[PDB]
Amino acid sequence: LRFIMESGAKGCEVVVSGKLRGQRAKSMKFVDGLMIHSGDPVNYYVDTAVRHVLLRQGVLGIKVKIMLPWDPTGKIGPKKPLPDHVSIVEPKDEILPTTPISEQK
Amino acid sequence: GTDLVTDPFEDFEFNCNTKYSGGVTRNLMRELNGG
Amino acid sequence: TEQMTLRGTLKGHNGWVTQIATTPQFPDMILSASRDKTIIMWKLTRDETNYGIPQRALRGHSHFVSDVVISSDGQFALSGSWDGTLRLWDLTTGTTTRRFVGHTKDVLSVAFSSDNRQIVSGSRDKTIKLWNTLGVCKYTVQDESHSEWVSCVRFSPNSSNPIIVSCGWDKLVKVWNLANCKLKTNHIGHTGYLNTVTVSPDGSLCASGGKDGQAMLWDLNEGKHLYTLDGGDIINALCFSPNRYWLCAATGPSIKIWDLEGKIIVDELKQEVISTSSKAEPPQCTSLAWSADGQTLFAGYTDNLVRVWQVTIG
Amino acid sequence: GRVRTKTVKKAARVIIEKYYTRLGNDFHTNKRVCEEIAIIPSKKLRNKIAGYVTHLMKRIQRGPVRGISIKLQEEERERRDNYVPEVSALDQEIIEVDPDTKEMLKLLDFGSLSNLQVTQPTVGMNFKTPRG
Amino acid sequence: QSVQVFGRKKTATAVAHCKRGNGLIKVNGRPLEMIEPRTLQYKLLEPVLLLGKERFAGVDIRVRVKGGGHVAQIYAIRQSISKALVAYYQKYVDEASKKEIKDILIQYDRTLLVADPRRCESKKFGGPGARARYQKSY
RNA sequence: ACGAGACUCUGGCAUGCUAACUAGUUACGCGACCGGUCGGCGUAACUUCUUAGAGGGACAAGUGGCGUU
Repeated sequence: LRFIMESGAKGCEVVVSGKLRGQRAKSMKFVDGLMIHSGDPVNYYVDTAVRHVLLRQGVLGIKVKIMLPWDPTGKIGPKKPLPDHVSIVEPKDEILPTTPISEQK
Repeated sequence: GTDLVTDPFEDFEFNCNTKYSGGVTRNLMRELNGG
Repeated sequence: TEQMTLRGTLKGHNGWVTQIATTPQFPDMILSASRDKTIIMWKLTRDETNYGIPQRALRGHSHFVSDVVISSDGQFALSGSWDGTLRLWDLTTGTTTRRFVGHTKDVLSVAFSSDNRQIVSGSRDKTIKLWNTLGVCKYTVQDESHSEWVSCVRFSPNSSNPIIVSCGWDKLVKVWNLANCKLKTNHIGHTGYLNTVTVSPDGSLCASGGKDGQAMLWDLNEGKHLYTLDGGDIINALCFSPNRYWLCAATGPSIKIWDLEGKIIVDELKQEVISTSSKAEPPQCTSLAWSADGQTLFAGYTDNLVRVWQVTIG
Repeated sequence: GRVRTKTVKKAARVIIEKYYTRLGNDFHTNKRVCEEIAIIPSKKLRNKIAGYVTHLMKRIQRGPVRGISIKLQEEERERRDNYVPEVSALDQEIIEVDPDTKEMLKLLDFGSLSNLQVTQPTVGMNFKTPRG
Repeated sequence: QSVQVFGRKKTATAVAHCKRGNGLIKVNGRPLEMIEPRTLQYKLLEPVLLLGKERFAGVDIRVRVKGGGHVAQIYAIRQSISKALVAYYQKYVDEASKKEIKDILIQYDRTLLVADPRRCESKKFGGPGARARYQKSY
C-alpha cells in the first residue's frame, strides 16, 4: 500500500481473504486514500487484479485495486478527468493602484 | 507447500475473543514490552 | 444629439442582430445573426410603411455565427461560427458556395484582407501564420506567442494601407503595421474584454473599453501611456462615427454615446413598453446603430417582437 | 425531483463569484461562458451549472446572497460601512434624564451640566407582565 | 442549390420534389377522395377551397410515397403540403404570405411538425416483457 | 472519504454539417400518341428517406401561483 501511494496513486485497496489461521476464513481489507466503486469511471480510473496464493493449508485470495491519478497525456493514468470534478481557470491577475503608473524600460 | 506467518498484532486482532484469547494477549504483551 | 421616435411597429422575425457591418463596394445586402441554423437578410425601402422585410430563411450554416463581415466586395460574405468553420455566402448561385472546415482548433471568427494578401485565422495551438493566394509562406509566430485564445483580426476600414490588428475575447489586442511590424513591450493590466475595435484609416487611433471603464488609449508607434478615459460595461455592439472619431455603447435598453470633445449628451428621450405586473421583468434589447446615413433604426426584444425607429439625425 | 446536487451548486457559486461580470440573465450566454472559463467534463453537468448560475444571478439582481461574495456588493458594503452622518447622534441639544440618573450624576460630580432636562418619574410601578 | 426535405412521418415518406409544372391534384398520383384503404381521405380537400384555381397552376410536387402504416403515411401528406406551401411562398414572393398560410395550417393542427416519440421498449430479466414478471411461487 | 447523483449504453429531434457504383435521385430521357414521372439495365444534387460521426439540443430555461419568498 505504501509503495502504491508513493508511486503516485490517488488511492488503493488490498483485500486478503481466506485462511488467516484457524478453521474459519477471515478477510482483511486495507483501503488507504480515495477510490470510487460505481459508474463508468471505474473502467478507466480503477485498475484491479485478483490472485490466488497456494499455501500449505489452502488458497488465499489477494485483490488489489488502484485508482489512477488524473494525467493529461503520457498514458500513466487516464486522460479524461472524473466527470463530477469541475475545474475553474483563474481569471487574469489585476493589481492596479489608484493612479496607473507602470514600470517601463 | 508453505504457510503464512502472523504478527502478534494480527494474532490478537483475530483471536481476541476465542479459545486462544489468553495466549494471544500474552504474546502481544510480550511483543510490546518483553525486555 | 439627434431626434428619434418609434413611428410604428412590424412583426415577423426569429433571429436578432448582434454586430453591425457592411462593405462599401456592394452594400446592396445586409445581414443579421441567428441561432436557427440561419443568417437573415434585411432590405431597404426608406418609406413610412416599410421598415424591415423577411425574404429568405438562409438555412445551411453548421452553427450560429460570432460576428458578421463581408469581403471588400459584396460577392463573398465571410461568416465565422463559434467553432472554427468558415462559410462564404454568395449571390452567384443565390446561396453559400464554399464552406471550410480545415482548422484543427476552434477558431472564433474569420477576416478578409483589404488587398487579398494575408489570410489570418485564430488557431488554439498558440501558432498563428499568414496565408496568401499566391503560394508563398509569408510569416509565422513561433516564440513568445499569445497566452490565451485569439478571436478575430481587423484591418483598415477604408481604402488605405492594410494594417493588422489582432483582437480577442482574451482581453489581449495587438496592433501592427506591415512596414515596421515590431513589438515594443508586453504588459498586463487589462480590466475588460473587447468585442471589437477599429483602427484609424491613417494609423493613429485604436479605441478601447472595459467593464472598469478605464478605456486607455493606444498608438501605433509604441505603447506609451497617454490617457485612460471612462466607460461602462463590456461592449456587445459598436458603430464608429463615419465622419469623426467618437465612441458609443449601450448598457442594456439605454444607449450611451461618449464624444471625445464634449463628453455630454444633449437630449436623450426613450420609449419603453409597460405592463401591469411589477415583479415581471420587461423584455430587453441589446444595442442600436445607424447603417450608412442614419434614417432608419432597428431593434428587437426578447418577447419575439421586432421594432423599428425613425430618426432625424440633425 | 429537480434538486441540484452540491456539485453543481458549488461549481456555480465559484463561477459566479469569480466571473460575475461576464455572466448575465440569459441561459445561452451563461452556458457559453461556463464553457469558456471552466472545464466541465459533461455537457449535462455544464447545462445544470449554467441553469443554476442563471437562477443565482436572478437571486442577486434583487439583493445579496450569503454564499456568494462578488466584488461589487463587497465594495458597496465597504463604502456603506464607512458612512458617517453630518452631525453625531450623541449631539443632543437637550437630553432627557430621570431624577435618579440626575442624582447619580450629582454624586459623580457632574451637577453643572446644562444639556440635561429632568423628566417627571412614572407614577406607577407596573413593569412586569402578568403571570399565567 | 437544392433545398429538399419533402415529407416524412413515423416510418413513411412522401418525397416532394417541388418545382414548376402541371401540379394537378393527386395523392399517390390518384384522385381527390379515391384512395383504396379509404380511411383518411378528406385531409387534403380542405385548403384548396379557400384560395382558388389559379394558385395551383405552377406548383408541381412530384411525390415518391413509400411506407406502410396509416398514421405514418397519412399525416405525412399534411406535413408535405405544409412544407411545399412554406417553401414556395418563402422563395417566390415573401415569407408574410407563407407566414399566413402556415399560420392557418399549423395553428389549425399541432401534430404535423410533432411525431409520436413512443416506441417499443426493451425486454428485461425474469419476465415475459418490459414490465411483466414471471409468476413468483412460495 | 465511500454510496446517491454525476457517469456509460440506449431511445426521442435536426428542411444544419461530414457523403456513400451494395438499399434510395435523375426531364442533353426510350422500353409510349387521341403536351401526366413508366423496375436485370438508367447511378459532372457534397443527400432529404438509409447508414454513422463530429457536433447541436433540455436547463425547472420562460411565465403565473405557493413556499423562510
